[PDB]
Amino acid sequence: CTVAQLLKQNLLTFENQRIQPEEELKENLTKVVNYFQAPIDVAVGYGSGVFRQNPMIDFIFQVEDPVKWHKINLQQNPSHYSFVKNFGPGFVSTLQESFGTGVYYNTHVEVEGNIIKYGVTSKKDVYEDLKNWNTMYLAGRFQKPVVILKGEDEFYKENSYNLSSALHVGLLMLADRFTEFDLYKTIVSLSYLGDIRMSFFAENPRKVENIVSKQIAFFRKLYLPLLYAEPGVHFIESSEVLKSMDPSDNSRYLSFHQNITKDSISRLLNGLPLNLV
Amino acid sequence: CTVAQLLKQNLLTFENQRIQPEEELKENLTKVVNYFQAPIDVAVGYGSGVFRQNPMIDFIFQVEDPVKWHKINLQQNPSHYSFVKNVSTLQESFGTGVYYNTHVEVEGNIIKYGVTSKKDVYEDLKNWNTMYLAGRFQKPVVILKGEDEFYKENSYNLSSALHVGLLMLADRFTEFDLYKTIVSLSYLGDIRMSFFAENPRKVENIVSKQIAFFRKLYLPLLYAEPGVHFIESSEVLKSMDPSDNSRYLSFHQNITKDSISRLLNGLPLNLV
Ligand SMILES: [Pt+2]
Ligand SMILES: [Pt+2]
Ligand SMILES: [Pt+2]
Ligand SMILES: [Pt+2]
Ligand SMILES: [Pt+2]
Ligand SMILES: [Pt+2]
Ligand SMILES: [Pt+2]
Repeated sequence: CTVAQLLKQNLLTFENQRIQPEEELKENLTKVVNYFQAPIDVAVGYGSGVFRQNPMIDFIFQVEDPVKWHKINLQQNPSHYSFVKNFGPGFVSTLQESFGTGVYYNTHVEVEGNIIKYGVTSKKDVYEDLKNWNTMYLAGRFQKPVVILKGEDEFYKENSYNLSSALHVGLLMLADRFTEFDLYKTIVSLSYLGDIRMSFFAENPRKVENIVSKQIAFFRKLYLPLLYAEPGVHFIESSEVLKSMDPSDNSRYLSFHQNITKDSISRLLNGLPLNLV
Repeated sequence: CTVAQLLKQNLLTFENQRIQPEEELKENLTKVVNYFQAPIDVAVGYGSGVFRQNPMIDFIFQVEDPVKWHKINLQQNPSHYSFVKNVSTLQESFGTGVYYNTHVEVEGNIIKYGVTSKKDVYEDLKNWNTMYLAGRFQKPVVILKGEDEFYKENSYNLSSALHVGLLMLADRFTEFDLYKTIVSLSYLGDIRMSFFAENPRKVENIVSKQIAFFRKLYLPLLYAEPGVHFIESSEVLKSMDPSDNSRYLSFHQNITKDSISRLLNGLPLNLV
C-alpha cells in the first residue's frame, strides 16, 4: 500500500512481524508443515521459495524436545534422513548428541509435491537466544524477514525484543543522519556470518544490498514502526511523500535524523540483550 | 609516505600489520607492559589511549596460562582486583574469555588490561570459533610484545575479514564501504567482550579516524586479491596521503558464482 500505513502499525500486538504470503502460496507451505506428524511448535518459512518474485523451500521447525521429535520423525519419514556410516573407527553420535543441540537439517526432501529443506531446533534454545543473544546465531535469522507459518502469536511475542534490539544496534552504529537503506544493510550485516555458520542456506551467500533491495517492503514493515516509536529519531520526508510511497519501491529511500548524545547512546547500549542484568 | 607506498608492502613479513606508535608513546606503553612480573607472551595496545588524535590506556595480555598468571599477579598487585565485596568462582572466570582489571594506576598511567589465554586467541584467529577475539584484531591494534609470533597467526584472520567484505559487497564498492563493512562484522563482539569501557562509537567515525591504518592493513591485501582491482590510476595513488578522508579509492571485483564460492570455501568457518 503506502509507507504511511506502515507507520500506523500496532507494535503492542506485533503487527510489524505479521508477514504472511498470498493465500495460495500460504496454503502450499501450510500443507507442507502439516504433513509432519511430529509436533512442531513454531514453523518458519524463509528464502527464495517463500519470498518469490521449482526452487527448494527452506523451513525451520522449532520443537519442544528435538530428540523425541526426531524419534517420531524417523518412524514416519525414515527416508528423509541420511546418516554417515562407520567407515574406519568411530565418530559415533547418540540421539542427544546429534539431535539435541544446534540445527539439524534434512535436505532435498520431497513433501507434498515440493522439494524442501528443513532444519529442526529446540524452541527453548531459540527463545533463550531471542532474549539474551547467547550467540545470536538463531536470533539473527529473525532480525530479517521470515514467515511464521505456525505458532505465530507465541513467536512474535518472544521476538519483538530481538527486533527492537537489532534496530538499537543499528542506531548505535549509524551517524546522526542516515537513510533506511543504510539501516537495513547495517542490520543484515549483524547476522551475515551467523547465517553462514548455521548453514541456513545451501546456496551461496548474497550481496547485502541485494538482500535489502529484494526484501525492501518487508524491512520497511518490520522496522519503520520501530523507527517511528524511537524517541529522538526524526523522519525527514513529509507526510506527503510517505503517503505517496509504495513500500515495494526501491527508487527512493527515507532519510532520518537521530539524537546521538552521550546519554542517548548509553541508553541504547544498556538496553541490549548483551547488557541485561 | 603515500597510498602507493602502502601497496608495495611485504605481506610475507606482515608489514601491513606492523603498526607502531611514535617512539614517545611506545616507551611508556612498554614500561607499562614490563611492570608486570607475571609473564606476558603477547601484549596489545588499542583504544584512544594508544591511537592519539591522560585517558585510560587499554591493553590485552595474552598469556600461556591465565590461572597461573593471575596467581602471580594477585601477589604483585592485589589492589588491582575489586573482588573484596565477596576464590573458586573468580578462578573459573580467569579461565575463559577476557578478565579485566580497570582504572588501575601503573607507571604514571591509569590503565585497563584484559587477560586471556594465548591459545584461545590463536585458535580463534584460525578457526573463528566465536570470532570474539579475532574480531578485535581485524582492526588497527598496536602489538607491543610478541609481534612476529602474533602477526603470523593474524594474517589469515585479516585476509578472511577482507573475503567476508568481498562476499557482502557488490561488484563496485569504495574502500569506505569496505572498512565500514569489516567494522560491522566485529561491532557486537567488541561490545560482548567489553573491550572498551566507553560507549561504542559510530562505524563511520571509527573508520575515518583510523583511515590510515585500515589502509595500511587492507590495501595490500586488496592488491594481492585475484579478481579485485583498483579503479584509480597510478598517479592518483601517488597523490594521496593515507590520512586523507576527503577522497576514497574505488574497486571492481569479479562477482561470478565460482568467485563467490571460492571466497566462501576459504573462510575460517569451514571445518575442512
Ligand atoms: Pt506495494
Ligand atoms: Pt522426552
Ligand atoms: Pt517416542
Ligand atoms: Pt526418546
Ligand atoms: Pt506490504
Ligand atoms: Pt566481581
Ligand atoms: Pt574494471
